[PDB]
Amino acid sequence: PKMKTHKGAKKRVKITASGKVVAMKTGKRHLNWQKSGKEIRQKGRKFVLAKPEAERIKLLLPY
Amino acid sequence: AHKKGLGSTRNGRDSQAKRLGVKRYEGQVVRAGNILVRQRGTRFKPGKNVGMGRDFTLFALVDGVVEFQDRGRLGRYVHVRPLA
Amino acid sequence: VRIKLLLECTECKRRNYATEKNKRNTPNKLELRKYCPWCRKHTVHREVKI
Amino acid sequence: EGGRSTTLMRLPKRGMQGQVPGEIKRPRYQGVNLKDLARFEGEVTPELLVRAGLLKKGYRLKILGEGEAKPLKVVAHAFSKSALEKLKAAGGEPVLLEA
RNA sequence: GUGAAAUACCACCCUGGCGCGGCUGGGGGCCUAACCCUCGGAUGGGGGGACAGCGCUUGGCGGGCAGUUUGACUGGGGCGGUCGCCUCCUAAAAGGUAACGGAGGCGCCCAAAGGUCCCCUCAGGCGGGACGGAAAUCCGCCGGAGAGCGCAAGGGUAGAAGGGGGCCUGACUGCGAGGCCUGCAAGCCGAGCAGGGGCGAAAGCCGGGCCUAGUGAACCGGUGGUCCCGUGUGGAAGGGCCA
RNA sequence: UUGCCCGGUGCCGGAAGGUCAAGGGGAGGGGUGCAAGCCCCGAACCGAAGCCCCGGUGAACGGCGGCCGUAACUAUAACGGUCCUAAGGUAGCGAAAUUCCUUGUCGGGUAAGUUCCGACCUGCACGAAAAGCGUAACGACCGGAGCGCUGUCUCGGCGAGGGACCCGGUGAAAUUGAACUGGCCGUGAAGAUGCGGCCUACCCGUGGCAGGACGAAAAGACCCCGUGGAGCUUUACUGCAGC
RNA sequence: GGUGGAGCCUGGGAGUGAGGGCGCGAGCGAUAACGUCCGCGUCCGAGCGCGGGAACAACCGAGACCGCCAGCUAAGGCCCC
RNA sequence: AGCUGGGGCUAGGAGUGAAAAGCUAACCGAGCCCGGAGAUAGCUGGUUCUCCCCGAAAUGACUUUAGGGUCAGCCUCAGGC
RNA sequence: CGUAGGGAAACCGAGUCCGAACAGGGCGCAAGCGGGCCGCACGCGGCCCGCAAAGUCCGCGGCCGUGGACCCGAAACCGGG
RNA sequence: GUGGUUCGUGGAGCCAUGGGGGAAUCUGGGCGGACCACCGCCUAAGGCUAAGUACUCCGGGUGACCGAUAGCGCACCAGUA
RNA sequence: CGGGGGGAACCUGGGGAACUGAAACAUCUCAGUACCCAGAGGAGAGGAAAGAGAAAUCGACUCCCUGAGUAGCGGCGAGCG
Ligand SMILES: [Mg+2]
Ligand SMILES: [Mg+2]
Ligand SMILES: [Mg+2]
Ligand SMILES: [Mg+2]
Ligand SMILES: [Mg+2]
Ligand SMILES: [Mg+2]
Ligand SMILES: [Mg+2]
Ligand SMILES: [Mg+2]
Ligand SMILES: [Mg+2]
Ligand SMILES: [Mg+2]
Ligand SMILES: [Mg+2]
Ligand SMILES: [Mg+2]
Ligand SMILES: [Mg+2]
Ligand SMILES: [Mg+2]
Ligand SMILES: [Mg+2]
Ligand SMILES: [Mg+2]
Ligand SMILES: [Mg+2]
Ligand SMILES: [Mg+2]
Ligand SMILES: [Mg+2]
Ligand SMILES: [Mg+2]
Ligand SMILES: [Mg+2]
Ligand SMILES: [Mg+2]
Ligand SMILES: [Mg+2]
Ligand SMILES: [Mg+2]
Ligand SMILES: [Mg+2]
Ligand SMILES: [Mg+2]
Ligand SMILES: [Mg+2]
Ligand SMILES: [Mg+2]
Ligand SMILES: [Mg+2]
Ligand SMILES: [Mg+2]
Ligand SMILES: [Mg+2]
Ligand SMILES: [Mg+2]
Ligand SMILES: [Mg+2]
Ligand SMILES: [Mg+2]
Ligand SMILES: [Mg+2]
Ligand SMILES: [Mg+2]
Ligand SMILES: [Mg+2]
Ligand SMILES: [Mg+2]
Ligand SMILES: [Mg+2]
Ligand SMILES: [Mg+2]
Ligand SMILES: [Mg+2]
Ligand SMILES: [Mg+2]
Ligand SMILES: [Mg+2]
Ligand SMILES: [Mg+2]
Ligand SMILES: [Mg+2]
Ligand SMILES: [Mg+2]
Ligand SMILES: [Mg+2]
Ligand SMILES: [Mg+2]
Ligand SMILES: [Mg+2]
Ligand SMILES: [Mg+2]
Ligand SMILES: [Mg+2]
Ligand SMILES: [Mg+2]
Ligand SMILES: [Mg+2]
Ligand SMILES: [Mg+2]
Ligand SMILES: [Mg+2]
Ligand SMILES: [Mg+2]
Ligand SMILES: [Mg+2]
Ligand SMILES: [Mg+2]
Ligand SMILES: [Mg+2]
Ligand SMILES: [Mg+2]
Ligand SMILES: [Mg+2]
Ligand SMILES: [Mg+2]
Ligand SMILES: [Mg+2]
Ligand SMILES: [Mg+2]
Ligand SMILES: [Mg+2]
Ligand SMILES: [Mg+2]
Ligand SMILES: [Mg+2]
Ligand SMILES: [Mg+2]
Ligand SMILES: [Mg+2]
Ligand SMILES: [Mg+2]
Ligand SMILES: [Mg+2]
Ligand SMILES: [Mg+2]
Ligand SMILES: [Mg+2]
Ligand SMILES: [Mg+2]
Ligand SMILES: [Mg+2]
Ligand SMILES: [Mg+2]
Ligand SMILES: [Mg+2]
Ligand SMILES: [Mg+2]
Ligand SMILES: [Mg+2]
Ligand SMILES: [Mg+2]
Ligand SMILES: [Mg+2]
Ligand SMILES: [Mg+2]
Ligand SMILES: [Mg+2]
Ligand SMILES: [Mg+2]
Ligand SMILES: [Mg+2]
Ligand SMILES: [Mg+2]
Ligand SMILES: [Mg+2]
Ligand SMILES: [Mg+2]
Ligand SMILES: [Mg+2]
Ligand SMILES: [Mg+2]
Ligand SMILES: [Mg+2]
Ligand SMILES: [Mg+2]
Repeated sequence: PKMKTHKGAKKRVKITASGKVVAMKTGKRHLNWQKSGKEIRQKGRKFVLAKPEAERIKLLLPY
Repeated sequence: AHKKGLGSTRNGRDSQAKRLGVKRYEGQVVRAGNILVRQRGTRFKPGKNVGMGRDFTLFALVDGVVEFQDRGRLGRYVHVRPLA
Repeated sequence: VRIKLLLECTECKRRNYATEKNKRNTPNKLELRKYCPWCRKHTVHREVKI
Repeated sequence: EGGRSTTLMRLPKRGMQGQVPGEIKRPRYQGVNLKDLARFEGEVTPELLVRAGLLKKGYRLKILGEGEAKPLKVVAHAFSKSALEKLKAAGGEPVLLEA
């Protein structure tokens, strides 16, 4: 019956216009105590490939 | 059935391979940023138009060609002569 | 790290932060230092805890 | 996958997934470039736009997008800055509405 | 005079104790009339008695019972050992490369062991030397690095990364061309622009540390800010975003 | 007859103290209202068993290892000392249903005895009520010995009857890829009737034997694997009954 | 240079994640193992299709579309079988 | 502490047991029947007509993973270059 | 469903998000025509065209998800008898 | 203390209610997702009520349903032997 | 006067599993399902707002299609909705 939208996905990925899948970099959630600004700074979304193909299949209906 | 107590070891651990070495040989065209060499120490000194990173990481800063130069007891180098 | 203890740096002119590590025992206690803010940028910062 | 942590090592960014009563009854706005708007003439308005081939029940009308604004009156709930400009070449601006 | 400290007298108070009194708690005693048990049937008489029993709720004990969990590698399995990270070898002169192959380290640390400017150059060998081991510190030659560089090992290095002194906090904020490495995401190098600074006359150099270990995705929550959302409206509660 | 040790666990008793639930109490603080207010947060302190704690208790769970020194050779140690634990085996037993070394060593019985019986005590690892040590009588219990008597045996023989054999009658079974199904050396997935080379060998039965057809039967009961299952245990986890 | 069931890009369908022998370079082992673990190569696997090697997955020869009572060769052979 | 007929009672985490986990209708560490139910089975087995073209893998990383998997490597088909 | 993409969001919009920044950078957009005909402006309008800008709908086929999901097989668990 | 709802303690309202305490009669009382103030919505603690909907033992009508190992377990004197 | 039993499914109410799924497992899932019981009938239930929730709105209940795999719930896991 009507396939279901994986809400665990719907909560960490925004699927783009060209079809690419986007999510936030992993790291800076609590890791830190002293990481270069460069590292803690360089965290603002990214690509994924062959793996997002899989992602998109879970976000069916919500296109 | 014979399996008398079997001894043991320990020194069975190694480190990850770092894939170091020269990444671009002379004659090769390189854009600014292209990290030519990636040694650990100073095996290769930075030449004209070359930059050294935290880990003596040599990187070109000019869009041109590559080339080394042996200065003997002065240490080797690797400058990227500009595509002029 | 038990003795080092990681603290932050407040703008004193208000809020802000940056955060580093100390070393209570080893020549230390109370950290004052020049740090560039974001909420105006150009001031002195003290320790704190968080 | 199977055994090890799957690309679920990711991380909910989507700040705000919702409280318990749910979604908040909010007015949604659907843009429709004057580009398309220049398909017919007269005095285009919502409803006349939904019935056309754009908008449809998606609530409030907001004209803008590229395209060359046509000399005529256009009624909307909103207009983009650069859209309002384009209607310079003799057009309209019956904004507000909803009363 | 003794002592650590001085005593008449004067106070402000403290320690602990006893009384009389409010506030709050415990545990007995007597009563009968609820409840309980009894008397050749009793609207009654005995006995227990607001306890016990029973309802709701607190915490406890609780294999009597119930559902489950008790890792992998592995010259079978068990026992022992091991499990992530760093250095060297094995590795066959690019990179990579296995075994319960060989040999050692890490789970920190430094506010100076950081930034910059200016000076300085070692270890040993041989002389000569007050205490002086065979190295304390000296003096004279000779000595390109064998010394030093926080700690393993390797690479590197005095034309300094080593040793000393002065101001300093770039152990920046906003980014980030272009790359190394790579199944995934992670790791890594980073010129350059902007904001506001540090040192230098200046050229300039500074986005921690000679370098390669000193580490941990997500989820769940905490604390600062944000003012983004906030269930008819306003504010709140509660979230989000940044740290 | 039933020692020694109450430290720990259990059980019994215990109004000093430590900690601990609901609830009480509310210094103080917060959200909104123009306000009375209406909602919340919340520090002292008061709040049961329970655990801790203190005493006892062994025919309660249990524990009774060791290490030094010491007597008219030597050995031993009645005698002292020692301790992580609370204390370090009283009697009696003892190479025993218990002794690893072990066929211990002496003695007995035998021509010869890893067994047996009696001893010694170096008890790997007896011990007092999961009792110690004995004990007349009892036992289809297990050991060792004699006498008697034997086809047990040397070492077989014959005899009998019921089958087996043959005829008439009747008439199954497991098993079965198909078969035109021999030996030796080899070879082959390491053990071939089936490959090679050679040897042997007319065709078909009947009574017999059991070496092979890795013969039959049972999808190995041992072993490992499966994030399989059940029964059982506990100071594994989490609940529950019950108190 | 090289037109090859070569390459590159995008997408649909996979299967495979027990390998094995030989040669050479190392470890382990005892420079023992039809041993074991890596490295390049090659065959078997999937070429138990064909010739040679007496027989014989992987040694030597050689990549089987079908037919022929024709021919030349390969390894290995040319006394008889 | 005997044996035995007839009449009765106790049962599935339950009974009964001079105790073996014995016995409870010829297999009891949890009876039998029907049902949930086509339980689950990362395991074993089996998987049926013909021809033509191409043609693997048994590696790496991670995995309560190690005879199972996900991504990559290698095969195939369509389109593009 | 499709005709707007961005943002966590308010929101803005061919832009948008981070940022003080017209620095940068992450997502984004930027679609005609091979072309017969012909009204017969020395102009190609625009009818037409593939099927696109570009999508949808229905049919068919491959694979995937949820269902017993290729078929047969447990030891067992639970309910009522 | 719990159940119901998408809501598993959550900022947890709403509807039911086992326990304890315990009102008012429209100048009342419940609700609009903690709570408060506004603005609104609705009248709890009494009962009844066709139609539209569900099913198929039974009768009928149809079938790109079966055709005696199929189709119901039973085409037959079958829930029988 | 009535009641009692029977009735294939269907219906309401009172009670209410487990295997499974989460590639172990306990919250969660399976599922208020299977099943037991009581009741009712050709149906049963529900039913005229102490409703919905933002609309100067609708106006009993039931049933179908959408809304929507949305809003939300969730060891924010499986999955539920
Ligand atoms: Mg930032
Ligand atoms: Mg949709
Ligand atoms: Mg640098
Ligand atoms: Mg009475
Ligand atoms: Mg009385
Ligand atoms: Mg009385
Ligand atoms: Mg009472
Ligand atoms: Mg148990
Ligand atoms: Mg279970
Ligand atoms: Mg190499
Ligand atoms: Mg090499
Ligand atoms: Mg300095
Ligand atoms: Mg990357
Ligand atoms: Mg509000
Ligand atoms: Mg107030
Ligand atoms: Mg006997
Ligand atoms: Mg005879
Ligand atoms: Mg006969
Ligand atoms: Mg043979
Ligand atoms: Mg033969
Ligand atoms: Mg033959
Ligand atoms: Mg015969
Ligand atoms: Mg015989
Ligand atoms: Mg045999
Ligand atoms: Mg190819
Ligand atoms: Mg492909
Ligand atoms: Mg393998
Ligand atoms: Mg193997
Ligand atoms: Mg292997
Ligand atoms: Mg191979
Ligand atoms: Mg291999
Ligand atoms: Mg090979
Ligand atoms: Mg070898
Ligand atoms: Mg081998
Ligand atoms: Mg070999
Ligand atoms: Mg291997
Ligand atoms: Mg081949
Ligand atoms: Mg061959
Ligand atoms: Mg063969
Ligand atoms: Mg051959
Ligand atoms: Mg041959
Ligand atoms: Mg060919
Ligand atoms: Mg010839
Ligand atoms: Mg020849
Ligand atoms: Mg009798
Ligand atoms: Mg049972
Ligand atoms: Mg039962
Ligand atoms: Mg009993
Ligand atoms: Mg008996
Ligand atoms: Mg029993
Ligand atoms: Mg029986
Ligand atoms: Mg059982
Ligand atoms: Mg089921
Ligand atoms: Mg089955
Ligand atoms: Mg099955
Ligand atoms: Mg599987
Ligand atoms: Mg081919
Ligand atoms: Mg794959
Ligand atoms: Mg092609
Ligand atoms: Mg941009
Ligand atoms: Mg089956
Ligand atoms: Mg039952
Ligand atoms: Mg609930
Ligand atoms: Mg609730
Ligand atoms: Mg109540
Ligand atoms: Mg009440
Ligand atoms: Mg109410
Ligand atoms: Mg209420
Ligand atoms: Mg209310
Ligand atoms: Mg309401
Ligand atoms: Mg409200
Ligand atoms: Mg209302
Ligand atoms: Mg009413
Ligand atoms: Mg009424
Ligand atoms: Mg009714
Ligand atoms: Mg009715
Ligand atoms: Mg019907
Ligand atoms: Mg039939
Ligand atoms: Mg027939
Ligand atoms: Mg019939
Ligand atoms: Mg039949
Ligand atoms: Mg009736
Ligand atoms: Mg029902
Ligand atoms: Mg019910
Ligand atoms: Mg029911
Ligand atoms: Mg379950
Ligand atoms: Mg499971
Ligand atoms: Mg449910
Ligand atoms: Mg009717
Ligand atoms: Mg009705
Ligand atoms: Mg009707
Ligand atoms: Mg009414």
